[PDB]
Amino acid sequence: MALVLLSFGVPRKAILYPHEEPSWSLAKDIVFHPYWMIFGEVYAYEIDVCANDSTLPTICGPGTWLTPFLQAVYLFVQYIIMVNLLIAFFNQ
Amino acid sequence: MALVLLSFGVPRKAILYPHEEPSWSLAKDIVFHPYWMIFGEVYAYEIDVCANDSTLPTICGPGTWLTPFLQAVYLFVQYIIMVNLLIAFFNQ
Ligand SMILES: CCCCCCCC/C=C/CCCCCCCC(=O)O[C@@H](COC(=O)CCCCCCCCCCCCCCC)COP(=O)([O-])OCC[N+](C)(C)C
Ligand SMILES: CCCCCCCC/C=C/CCCCCCCC(=O)O[C@@H](COC(=O)CCCCCCCCCCCCCCC)COP(=O)([O-])OCC[N+](C)(C)C
Ligand SMILES: CCCCCCCC/C=C/CCCCCCCC(=O)O[C@@H](COC(=O)CCCCCCCCCCCCCCC)COP(=O)([O-])OCC[N+](C)(C)C
Ligand SMILES: CCCCCCCC/C=C/CCCCCCCC(=O)O[C@@H](COC(=O)CCCCCCCCCCCCCCC)COP(=O)([O-])OCC[N+](C)(C)C
Ligand SMILES: CCCCCCCC/C=C\CCCCCCCC(=O)O[C@@H](COC(=O)CCCCCCCCCCCCCCC)COP(=O)([O-])OCC[N+](C)(C)C
Ligand SMILES: CCCCCCCC/C=C\CCCCCCCC(=O)O[C@@H](COC(=O)CCCCCCCCCCCCCCC)COP(=O)([O-])OCC[N+](C)(C)C
Ligand SMILES: C[C@@H]1CC[C@@]2(OC1)O[C@H]1C[C@H]3[C@@H]4CC=C5C[C@@H](OCCC(CO)CO)CC[C@]5(C)[C@H]4CC[C@]3(C)[C@H]1[C@@H]2C
Ligand SMILES: C[C@@H]1CC[C@@]2(OC1)O[C@H]1C[C@H]3[C@@H]4CC=C5C[C@@H](OCCC(CO)CO)CC[C@]5(C)[C@H]4CC[C@]3(C)[C@H]1[C@@H]2C
Ligand SMILES: [Ca+2]
Repeated sequence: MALVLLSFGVPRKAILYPHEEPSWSLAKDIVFHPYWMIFGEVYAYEIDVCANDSTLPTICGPGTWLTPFLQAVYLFVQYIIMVNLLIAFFNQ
Repeated sequence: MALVLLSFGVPRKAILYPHEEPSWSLAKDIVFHPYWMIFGEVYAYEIDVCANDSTLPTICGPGTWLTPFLQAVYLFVQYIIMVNLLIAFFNQ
């Protein structure tokens, strides 16, 4: 469940913030939001940052149409496959 | 789980945005929010768009009182029937 988190957090922080000098924030923001997604916080007004309902209208740029797909793939793994593999673990 | 998504996404985008010329946005918005609902994002201030607490006070029009019902029916299927059919699948 932590590979999948960084499988998703590294492409997204790369696709959305493509001017980042080296920083320690690149160690939180590849791990931060993808962890709070496991608990149902979808950051729905930060998907599709080019949309009109966005809290992030400044992050709109080339390639930022890819993150809705990556996240679709992400939660299907982190909320349906894997977090319900735990449930089946404990129950058995 | 993808019929139910479009069983719901097509009536809602038809009932709420009834002036839409042909567009590629009609291929996202019939699939977008009904997918993030499966993960607990209810878009609670976008149900009942005619209400006073709405983020969508401009979408108020004829027929838009139907979407709270469709969505009630939707999540009962996509969060109680079907997403707990997975759980029972994996556990067994
Ligand atoms: C043994 C079992 C292992 C356990 C797990 C591994 C250990 C956990 C590892 C975590 C990675 C390390 C994170 C800290 C990195 C330094 C951050 C920093 O310096 O600045 C940050 C500040 O913000 C913070 O310091 C907040 C604390 C970090 C968030 C922790 C997330 C935990 C949830 C996820 C955990 C799941 C991990 C999933 C696996 C990958 C950001 O930079 P800044 O610019 O200073 O901030 C902006 C400030 N400003 C606006 C005023 C300008
Ligand atoms: C399923 C039933 C539902 C309907 C289906 C219908 C299918 C028909 C689909 C048709 C897609 C092609 C038409 C869109 C292109 C028009 C141009 C455009 O808007 O470009 C946008 C890019 O947006 C994209 O490129 C959109 C994503 C394209 C791929 C679609 C998924 C592949 C099919 C599924 C397979 C997936 C694999 C699954 C893996 C498991 C750019 O515009 P913007 O976003 O505003 O950003 C630019 C902003 N800026 C200029 C300031 C920087
Ligand atoms: C093998 C397994 C199959 C997997 C599933 C099938 C594949 C997935 C199918 C996907 C349908 C195709 C979607 C893209 C269509 C083109 C969008 C476009 O061009 O414009 C859109 C841009 O926004 C985007 O491009 C965002 C990318 C799509 C979001 C996908 C959501 C995933 C969740 C659902 C996944 C579950 C699917 C459930 C089944 C139905 C919007 O229009 P615009 O005007 O260009 O943008 C506004 C910008 N402006 C405000 C600045 C003006
Ligand atoms: C359950 C226990 C709780 C209580 C029960 C009590 C029951 C009593 C029921 C009473 C219903 C009638 C009262 C309202 C009619 C007055 C007109 C009105 O307000 O219209 C509004 C529409 O809103 C409606 O039409 C409301 C929904 C009507 C159907 C009721 C549900 C069916 C019963 C249940 C079975 C379901 C089947 C289940 C399937 C599985 C219009 O006003 P607006 O919304 O502002 O939109 C207009 C905006 N505009 C003017 C700008 C365009
Ligand atoms: C049956 C299933 C079929 C679906 C399969 C996928 C088929 C579709 C594949 C690819 C779709 C590519 C076209 C969509 C983007 C168009 C808009 C655009 O360029 O937006 C932005 C940049 O966008 C880029 O720079 C994207 C560059 C090409 C794709 C990058 C790699 C992703 C694909 C890797 C492969 C993934 C394969 C995944 C396989 C699972 C900005 O817009 P612009 O236009 O650049 O400039 C401004 C606007 N203007 C110039 C108009 C004024
Ligand atoms: C025991 C079970 C009982 C329940 C069963 C259902 C029974 C109840 C059935 C139907 C309720 C219809 C009345 C409610 C709407 C009134 C308000 C209204 O018109 O709002 C808006 C438009 O609304 C429309 O234009 C709706 C037109 C009629 C219904 C459309 C088909 C939906 C029902 C299909 C069948 C579904 C069957 C489902 C069965 C599972 C706007 O208001 P207006 O007034 O038009 O204009 C403005 C306001 N003014 C003029 C006042 C200034
Ligand atoms: C198997 C896993 C693959 C992924 C991964 O774990 C192992 O690989 C690790 C490598 C790490 C980076 C290494 C070095 C630096 C340089 C530093 O520079 C401070 C400069 C300045 C600040 O202002 C000083 O003043 C910033 C942090 C950064 C980029 C690391 C980020 C986290 C990364 C990407 C880790 C990531 C989680
Ligand atoms: C079994 C399932 C039943 C439902 C469904 O899947 C199969 O049936 C599909 C038919 C699709 C539409 C067909 C043609 C177009 C025309 C295009 O026109 C671009 C015009 C302009 C843009 O500005 C060019 O410049 C816009 C998209 C649209 C309306 C499709 C949307 C998605 C739809 C509704 C699909 C939907 C998910
Ligand atoms: Ca939740």
